[PDB]
Amino acid sequence: RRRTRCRKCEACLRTECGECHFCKDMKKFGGPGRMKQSCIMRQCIAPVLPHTAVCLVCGEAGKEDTVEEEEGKFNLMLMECSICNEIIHPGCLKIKESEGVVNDELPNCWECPKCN
Ligand SMILES: [Zn+2]
Ligand SMILES: [Zn+2]
Ligand SMILES: [Zn+2]
Ligand SMILES: [Zn+2]
Repeated sequence: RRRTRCRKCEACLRTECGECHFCKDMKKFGGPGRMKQSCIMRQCIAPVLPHTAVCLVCGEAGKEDTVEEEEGKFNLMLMECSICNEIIHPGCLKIKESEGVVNDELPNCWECPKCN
């Protein structure tokens, strides 16, 4: 699934370099604006789900901030499966024979219980 830049990492915060083949193409640098790519120095390190992302079961967004207990917090996070690409709250899925495996390098990312 398509994701958006996090807007908080070194790459996202830094200004466009004005020198790479993509900056040179941008109108703001006097180019024709045909390639339409981002500056090569601004490739987000940890892209996040889009603001419209919701759980495929309950149709709600992340609610991890409303809960303080760690298990409950995790279960109200949106998690996207890296294998089947479903976005869900882990608490909206009950499976006996499997649990999911969280990926710590990307936000809201796991292999869900259906795929693991
Ligand atoms: Zn650039
Ligand atoms: Zn970023
Ligand atoms: Zn849900
Ligand atoms: Zn899955």
